[PDB]
Amino acid sequence: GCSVSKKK
Amino acid sequence: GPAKTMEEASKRSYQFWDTQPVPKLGEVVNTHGPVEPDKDNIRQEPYTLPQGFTWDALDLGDRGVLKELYTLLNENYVEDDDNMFRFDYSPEFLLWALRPPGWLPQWHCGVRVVSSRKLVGFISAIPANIHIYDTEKKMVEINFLCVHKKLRSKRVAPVLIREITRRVHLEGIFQAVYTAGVVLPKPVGTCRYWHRSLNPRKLIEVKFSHLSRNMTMQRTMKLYRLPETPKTAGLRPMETKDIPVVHQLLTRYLKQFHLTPVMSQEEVEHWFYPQENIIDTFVVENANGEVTDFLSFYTLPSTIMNHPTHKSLKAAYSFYNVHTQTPLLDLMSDALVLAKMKGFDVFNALDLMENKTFLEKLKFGIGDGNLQYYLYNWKCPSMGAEKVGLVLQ
Ligand SMILES: CC(C)(COP(=O)(O)OP(=O)(O)OC[C@H]1O[C@@H](n2cnc3c(N)ncnc32)[C@H](O)[C@@H]1OP(=O)(O)O)[C@@H](O)C(=O)NCCC(=O)NCCS
Ligand SMILES: *C(=O)CCCCCCCCCCCCC
Repeated sequence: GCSVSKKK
Repeated sequence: GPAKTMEEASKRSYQFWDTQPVPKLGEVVNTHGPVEPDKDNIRQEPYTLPQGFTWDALDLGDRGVLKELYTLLNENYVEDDDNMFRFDYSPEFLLWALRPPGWLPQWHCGVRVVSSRKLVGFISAIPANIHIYDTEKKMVEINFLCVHKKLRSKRVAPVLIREITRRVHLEGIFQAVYTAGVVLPKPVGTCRYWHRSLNPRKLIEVKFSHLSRNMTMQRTMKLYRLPETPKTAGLRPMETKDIPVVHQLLTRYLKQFHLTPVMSQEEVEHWFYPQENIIDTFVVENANGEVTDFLSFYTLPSTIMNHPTHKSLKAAYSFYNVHTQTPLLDLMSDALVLAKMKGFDVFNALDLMENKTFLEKLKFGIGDGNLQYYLYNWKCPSMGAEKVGLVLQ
């Protein structure tokens, strides 16, 4: 599966 | 529990993955080839599920079944590390991702509650020809592994993985490629997501990003402002007549990387021909009428969990971008403008292929989410992100 990233 | 970092992962014992034909996290790999030989007799019976649950292959051509899968993923699929955003793949996107050329119904592997028929688990495989260093192999790509929140920590994911493995083995395929946000034995490459703000006000309000202490909202909005129209001469949406040249451009462009797909012309049509709210591809047709470049990005929103006002984050994801006459920086600048025009809040890209050459210059900020790349039953040396040339949805 893909992964959910947000801004560091 | 799962491990997000190599630090955490060194402390784990992997009761399931130790049983699988993948290298151990500690070892370095100095060879190239299968972990174990191909099997000449395959288990004919499905693996046993816990009591009260049954296998069911999902016909995604039935709109109601597709909507059940939509709902399972919408409520139970991947979240960010802070449980603030969850993927919201659309039904039409799922059809795109799950019925490419060569798709098989038995590789859409669902789990239902026996009494209620509720869909509580899923995993999928699609066929792909994969080039890894000096070898080209028919593999599958595994995607959408999902266990309902209530069914978790009951060892259902290992059963889903073993069952899809069995169903792929029955078709004579013994290698797979897949990604994960967590560290497992054993990544062939590690990528990092980066994010280019397009609607910074919303991104800050929903806490996808934050104001960097010494910047104001007004400064942040001016920082990320974009032109109204793209600048590259001859940029236009991909059309049917462009399928051969997009295939040619992509094939030649990918030779420089070490992990890449090998697409037929029919796969190129599937993965790149524009579909509104799923996949956008724009080509550069020059003054001689030749297509020399193309950019592409797919549409994948996230649910904004537990938020009273903003419910969805509209995200565009960089797909494959091929440059031969237009500089990659200019190409990606135009992708940003197009995504802004289409109403996206953020434009996401990994640090793979040549993306590092433009990420900082185009004002992307690093993310908190890794994307690990894995091969099943294939031993090879790991590679840096710049040599990964494969993007999975
Ligand atoms: C990831 C998910 C499917 C795991 O289901 P689960 O209820 O936690 O199943 P269990 O933890 O009891 O099974 C444990 C095995 O599954 C492995 N596993 C956990 N997450 C995995 C993942 N994303 N991919 C492959 N294997 C995974 C575990 O590493 C463990 O193997 P190990 O003993 O060698 O470490 C489930 O948490 C889920 O649906 N999460 C949201 C969607 C998601 O993250 N999908 C996969 C993205 S890669
Ligand atoms: C994202 O959802 C990926 C989850 C991957 C789970 C592990 C898959 C391991 C490979 C199984 C198929 C092997 C076929 C030879």
